[PDB]
Amino acid sequence: MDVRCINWFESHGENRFLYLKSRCRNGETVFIRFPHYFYYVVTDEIYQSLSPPPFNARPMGKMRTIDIDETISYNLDIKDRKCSVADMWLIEEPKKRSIQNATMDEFFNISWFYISNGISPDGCYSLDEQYLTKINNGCYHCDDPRNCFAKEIPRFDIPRSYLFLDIECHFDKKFPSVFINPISHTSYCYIDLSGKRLLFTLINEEMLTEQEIQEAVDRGCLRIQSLMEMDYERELVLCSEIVLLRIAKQLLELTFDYVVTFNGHNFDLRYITNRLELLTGEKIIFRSPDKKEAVHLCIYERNQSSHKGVCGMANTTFHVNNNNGTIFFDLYSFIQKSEKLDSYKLDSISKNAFSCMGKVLNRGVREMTFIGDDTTDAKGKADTFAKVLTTGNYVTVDEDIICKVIRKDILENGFKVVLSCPTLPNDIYKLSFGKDDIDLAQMYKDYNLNIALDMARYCIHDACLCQYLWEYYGVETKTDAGAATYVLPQSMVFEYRASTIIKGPLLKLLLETKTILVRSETKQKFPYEGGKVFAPKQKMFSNNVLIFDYNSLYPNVCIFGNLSPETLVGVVVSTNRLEEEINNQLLLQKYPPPRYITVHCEPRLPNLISEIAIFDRSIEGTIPRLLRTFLAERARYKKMLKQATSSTEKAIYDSMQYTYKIVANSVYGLMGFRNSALYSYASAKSCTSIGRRMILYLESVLNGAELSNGMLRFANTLSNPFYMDDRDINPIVKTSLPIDYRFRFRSVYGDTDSVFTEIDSQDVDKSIEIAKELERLINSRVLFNNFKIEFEAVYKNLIMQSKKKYTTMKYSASSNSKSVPERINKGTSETRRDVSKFHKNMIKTYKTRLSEMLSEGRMNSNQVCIDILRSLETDLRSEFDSRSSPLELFMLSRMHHSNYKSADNPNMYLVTEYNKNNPETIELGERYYFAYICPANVPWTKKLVNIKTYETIIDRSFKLGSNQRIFYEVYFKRLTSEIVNLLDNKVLCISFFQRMFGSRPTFYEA
Amino acid sequence: MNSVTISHAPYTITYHDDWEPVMSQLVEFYNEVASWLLRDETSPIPDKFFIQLKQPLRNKRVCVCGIDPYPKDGTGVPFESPNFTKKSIKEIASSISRLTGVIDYKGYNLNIIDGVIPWNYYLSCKLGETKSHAIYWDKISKLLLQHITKHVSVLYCLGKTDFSNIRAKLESPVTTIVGYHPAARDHQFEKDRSFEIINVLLELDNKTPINWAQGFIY
Amino acid sequence: MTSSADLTNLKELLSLYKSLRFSDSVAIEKYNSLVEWGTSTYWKIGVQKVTNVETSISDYYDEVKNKPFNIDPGYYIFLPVYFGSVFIYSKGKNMVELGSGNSFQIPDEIRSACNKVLDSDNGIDFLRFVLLNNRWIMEDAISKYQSPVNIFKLASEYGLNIPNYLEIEIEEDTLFDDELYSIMERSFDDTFPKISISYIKLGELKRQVVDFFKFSFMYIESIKVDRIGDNIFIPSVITKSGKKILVKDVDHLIRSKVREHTFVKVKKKNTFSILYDYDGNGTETRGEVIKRIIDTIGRDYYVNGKYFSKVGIAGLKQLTNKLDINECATVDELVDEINKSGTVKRKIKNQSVFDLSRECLGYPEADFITLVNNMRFKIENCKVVNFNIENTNCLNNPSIETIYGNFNQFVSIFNTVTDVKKRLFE
Repeated sequence: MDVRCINWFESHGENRFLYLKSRCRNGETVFIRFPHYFYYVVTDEIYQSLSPPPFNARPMGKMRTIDIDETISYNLDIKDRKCSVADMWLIEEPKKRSIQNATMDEFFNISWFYISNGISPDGCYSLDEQYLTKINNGCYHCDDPRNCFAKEIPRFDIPRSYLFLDIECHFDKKFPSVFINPISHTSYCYIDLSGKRLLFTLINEEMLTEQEIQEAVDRGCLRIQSLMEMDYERELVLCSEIVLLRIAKQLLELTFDYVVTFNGHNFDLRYITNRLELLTGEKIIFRSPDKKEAVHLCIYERNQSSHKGVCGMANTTFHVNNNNGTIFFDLYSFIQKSEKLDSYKLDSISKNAFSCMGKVLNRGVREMTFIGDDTTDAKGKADTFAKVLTTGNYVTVDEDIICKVIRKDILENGFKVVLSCPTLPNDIYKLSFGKDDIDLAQMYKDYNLNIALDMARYCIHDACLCQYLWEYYGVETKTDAGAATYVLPQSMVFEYRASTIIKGPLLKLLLETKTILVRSETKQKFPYEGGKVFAPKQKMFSNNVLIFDYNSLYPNVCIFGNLSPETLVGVVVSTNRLEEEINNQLLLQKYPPPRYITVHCEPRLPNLISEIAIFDRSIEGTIPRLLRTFLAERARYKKMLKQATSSTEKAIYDSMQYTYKIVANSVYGLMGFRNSALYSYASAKSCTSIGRRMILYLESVLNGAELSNGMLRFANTLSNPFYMDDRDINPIVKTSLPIDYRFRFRSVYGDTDSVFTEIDSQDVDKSIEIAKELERLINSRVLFNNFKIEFEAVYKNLIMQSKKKYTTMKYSASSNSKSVPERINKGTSETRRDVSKFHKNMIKTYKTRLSEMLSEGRMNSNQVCIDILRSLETDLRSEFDSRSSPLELFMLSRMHHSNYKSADNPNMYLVTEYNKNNPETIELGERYYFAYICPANVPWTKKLVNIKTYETIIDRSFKLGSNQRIFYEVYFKRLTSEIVNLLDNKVLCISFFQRMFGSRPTFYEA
Repeated sequence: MNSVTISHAPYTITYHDDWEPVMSQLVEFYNEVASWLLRDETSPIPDKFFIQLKQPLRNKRVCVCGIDPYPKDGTGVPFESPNFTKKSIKEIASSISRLTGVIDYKGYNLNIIDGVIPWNYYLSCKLGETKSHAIYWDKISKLLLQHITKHVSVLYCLGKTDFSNIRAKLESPVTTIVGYHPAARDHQFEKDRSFEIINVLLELDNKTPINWAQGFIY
Repeated sequence: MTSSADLTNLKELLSLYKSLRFSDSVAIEKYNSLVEWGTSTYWKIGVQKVTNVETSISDYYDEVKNKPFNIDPGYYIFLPVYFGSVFIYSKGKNMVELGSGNSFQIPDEIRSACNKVLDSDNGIDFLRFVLLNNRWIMEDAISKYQSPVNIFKLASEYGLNIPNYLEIEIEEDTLFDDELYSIMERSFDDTFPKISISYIKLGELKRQVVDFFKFSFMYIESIKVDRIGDNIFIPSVITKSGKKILVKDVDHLIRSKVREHTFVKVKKKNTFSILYDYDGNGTETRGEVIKRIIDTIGRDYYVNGKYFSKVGIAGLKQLTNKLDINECATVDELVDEINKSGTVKRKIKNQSVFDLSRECLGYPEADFITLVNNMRFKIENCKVVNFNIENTNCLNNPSIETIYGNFNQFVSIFNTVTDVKKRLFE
């Protein structure tokens, strides 16, 4: 029998079993049962001295055990490394055992099952029937999972089943509660193994009058009284609440491969099962493949809120406890933990995901054709937008032009949609497709047939949005690759962190290396320090800035430094400069750079002044070989990607390289975590020290280099930073650049893995060619060994404000003098979420003007400062005097710690002051914005409106009368300080602030 | 010690002044899910739902909170058995005897212990079915626990898995003691000799330790 | 989990919380960690943060009495309170000084006697000692298992410098005037100076101390020393009355902060002279005070302990004197002498060259490392050849200046120790 893996899961009954779901060529699902065993590793003497015989004993050949404990030495007399050689054995135990002197206990038992049996988690195999125990139809048992999975076959395509569902309940003044608010609409999208994609929406028939139900039936809506009358081939079906809930219960109990929702565990499934229990007393029941276990619908909470840094904490994830093998996937949590976005909402994600350029064809009043053929954009986006539009009715023209679809058409590699949009001057507009925007409360206030149909369309669009996001993100292939690489079940790919992930490949590597690492001593708490994080040299650079990026800097630092726990000879510490100099001389004369490396790290204890770690970078360790293997695997998959034709293979290779990149880019943070598998404090400190040394060397060699008469004159000599080699030191080198090219380029920026170096030239293609030549020469002359550097891009007008805060215009390797608009902001107000939209727009406009104002040359700092001061004075005076009539001036936004439960650092009684004064208020809470105002008078002293009327916490109202002014905040002095940072005048402009108005009145109050 | 006349038929509300700030809010909750839990007969009678409200929270030092009332012969007072045949009360009495050294417990009531209040997480349950009305008290259970922890120094909970994620349900920072269940917290009997922990914790907070002897009735 | 409850939720944690009198350095230093183990070592909720360095044995004493009044009678045990450096011992506990935590261990025989005494009865909280003139004299032993007289006799049986005692079980009301103090002073003669006489009420935890003052405002001539070579002497201050003033050590002398060759006075007693404590507002900065102290005591001498060894006797005799071995003046003979002494030879390998040289020259390990840190060295074959300073702003104190001036002898001792180490362990 030939099968392909789909998912692995375990039962929580008395007899633990491992369940494998597999698919055949013809589409028949197969379930296989394996015994759940506990794996232990023992030595020869330990194995031969076990009074209770093990259930099953498997040899492990020969190994070598090494202790990796840290020893602090105050002199050069340091002992050797602990090492032992003994044949090993592997033990399988059906029940939990407490074996003393048992090592390799950190690895999971499922990983042991995968690796000892030599089974890939998602591999496609051709099994054997010699060990087949037919439990029931479609469920077998394998008692020897080593000869059954003895043959493998290349991948073949298999069908899969998907269910995407959404619900809509009754709304009122308060939040919808399961006790009083009934379910109104339920939309479903169902795809079986036959490829049939069916969409259907059920509507609560008891919420409308009988004549309305009759009219809907006449319109073409099927009315049912029981589940047996339900038809899945009709989009609109009317049913009672009990029938709808039982239909949902029947649908959720099917053996789907994937049940995908968006925030469905917290709200959708919870509300559905609560209503099913509340109205009929029934419970949704799942059953194991072998029909043994039966479980109810349990939504449990996993909480992991800890970063071990300076940032915030994560939230709680809701999960569904089912043993049928169906993966209940929530897109909200996966997007939150795998993607970075300003707002984590379905509407925002849909708008930021589905977008394409459409050309206007008609301007007949509010009837605009928006043809989206492949000519107006790249290849692929047109098809995606058309597919998303096939089940939608609201389009966001440009950025904020909300329009309702009147008619749609689908053509080859394009789409035709007409919207109620005003006449536009341009021809091509970026249409972004998002969630429909309707007033649900107002619609519920006048519930009828038309509003019911509108809510049905909204619900079906919400249900299909999950499928659209799932297809866009390539979640299925990503899950397959994660299972294949992490040595984890397909359902466990997104359920853990990097510490859990790294256990698999390391366990696989250890057997190949024939090595065991043992750590005994307890670990303390004490910092490491390190890194360079170069500050900007100047505060203004309108010249082109080329970008040089290291290729996997930290893995190469570890492979060159051999910073493995078993390779560290030792660390020497010193407290006085005399003994420090003695130790320095002894280490210079004892361990030489030709054979060793001596990394001058930071002392752990305060009394120490000298901290020197020594690494014998001659042998190959576990972390070094792991990193080398990961880099080689990613390179191989990258070379296989573009050398292929099939799109499925393209997606598979892209996902594989993505997973390899993720697993390779976590080792450095792994070593620094105390509760990890490769915690090496000295190795991590040496890694960051060598990284900062390499960054120092590259920054120094290019901090002021010049190109005269086609000769490259480096700023400093080609001095080898730490080790000794046979390399030249002459900075002046021959170039292939044209002789007439005369430029002086200096390095400005770079923190941990890249260097931004400005070049005084203002040309684009000329700068690109110069950067390419510089990169080639640096890879040939400046750098050494594996530390290679690639030219990334050119950053025009790269202007700084502070550390990790710069704005520029990005180019590409093929960018010409007419490059497409592309800007890069890092740490500035444009990218920060706590900055108003008006502030971001003003900053962007000012920087775009500066990009040419500073490029003028003759316009010195004085003229630029005068122009900026005039513009700011005019704008501020106009805003202060004339004022803007409508709202949406600043609208300061924040993460989910303000305006949900009071605000950040809650003001206690201030919220309760609104209570007992307005008893008709509703329990508040959301993540929208934040604001604070001053109800004072005397415009010179911030005369604004009272808090109560409208400038309170951000909410919505119906109508209002008198008003005084809009809130003013720190944004003015914030942009003034940003301008001061940009401008070279600085201090003088700093005075201008308090010269302008210089008013700092009281805040808060009432 | 005031009282309120809600829109249903409980009679034993009789709430003390300490519950005054929140009692009215509790009424709002009882205006939401009263009928859903009142449809089925409960182990406590409706005239015994809120018996644990006459006890003042001022001079109280230790809180003992159970999971739910007994499925049969519900009296409205936690750990109150007129027959002394229930497993929980008998196990508690045996533990007290083993940790103190007092024998022949003819009677043992936890309502007369100075400093210890008998409490239950869920205020009522259906006849025969333990914590059947679970989702109908979740807001009320959280409100009562939050009100209690702000007046007591220690919290001795009952059951492990039932009170597993009690830290999330208790946003108020209070020193909570992880206590097991007498019969079986997780399908296994435990003894949990930790009363001296409560005694020394009370000694730390400048108050007298609990004398686990005033509850015996002779 | 409740069978032991980590020793009843670490009952010792509460004892250490109330162990203000037992102000062990490391104990209270990591007691900051002790409280915050509710999430790391212990369970449930536990968090707190307070640190302490000095001692608070004052909880074992009552209020002060100096005014004339009638005091209540009672069972009294009368013992003489001496003056000087004070340390406490509790079943191997490190000797810590009040207010500073100085670790100066008592000799091995004294340690054996003390631990035997506390093994006889475990009710002794601590052994309050007095260290004057580098002599270990017991002062008090607060306990409840045995009376202070019983503790004194038991320690006499094991061998220790034991004070006297008087039994005032019943004495009626009585007025505690200066006549009773004179009677107490006459019953037990001066010998080792006594600052007062204290009575204990039936082994009361809180004791009472009574004393008066007889300070004389005449003159301060100069502060001399009594260096004889055994490192057992004090910088006794000499008054123009032809007498001497007892001083604990040079640390107490520099804490006094007095002016030389002036009319300044000290806390003189009727039969003794307690060193003055800086409580006034006179203009006495560190600079000129340390300068005149060095000029009086000795050009090479420096402020540390009560030893201030010489400079010209470094040679090879001082190495033997510090190692407590036979005197020698030749390299190979000194090596043979070190080899003969097994304990000295074993302890040599456990010490570095820098530490051994510092001990041989008696340098303090608080400012010598600071001077070395801002000091560039040109060294060869693990020997100092050239040395120079970089930052002179740290040379405000004359002690560092004198140490830098005599750094030649330190280099000589460093070279000698390096040669000894390379000839002994190679």
